[PDB]
Amino acid sequence: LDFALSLLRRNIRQVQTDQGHFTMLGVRDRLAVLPRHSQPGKTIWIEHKLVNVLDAVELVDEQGVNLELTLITLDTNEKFRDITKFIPENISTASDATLVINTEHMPSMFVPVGDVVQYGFLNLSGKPTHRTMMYNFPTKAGQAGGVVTSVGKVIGIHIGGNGRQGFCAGLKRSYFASE
Amino acid sequence: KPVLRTA
Repeated sequence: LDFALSLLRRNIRQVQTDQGHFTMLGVRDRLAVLPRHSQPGKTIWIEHKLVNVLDAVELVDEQGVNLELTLITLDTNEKFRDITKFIPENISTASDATLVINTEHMPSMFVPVGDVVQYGFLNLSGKPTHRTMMYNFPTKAGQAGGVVTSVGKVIGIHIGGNGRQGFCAGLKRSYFASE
Repeated sequence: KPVLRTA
């Protein structure tokens, strides 16, 4: 649908780190976000272009537990369209969510994941994570960083899956407030 | 080591 397509065009970029291929969401200005396990370095390949990462901060919850979200500042020639207003104030569930994926290997894809329900605790590959949500869809490898959306709202970042189920880190507006 | 932030 319209919102999704626009989001892909204006905000979602194919990326590559030493950990592999990832989908990346640009939020505003030169601020972007990745799944923590992508482990961005001093630099990253964005659309086949070697870009400098200026800042990299990993998000943890009130008790210091991993949220699986890394916020990076980019050395870039342009600014991302500002979508903070499409991100809810509170981590929000959803009904018929589209998972937007875009890596060099899985380009410009819209995956129908169904209902997104509140999960919470998640053992992601041996690393404890909080503030996760879940969808019943056979999610596969290479989809991490994928953007979960529904009716104009950007609500989560795909971080992993167990074969029958997919999991995303929830998105709150507060994660992205100015600098 | 990573720079952290409580959110």
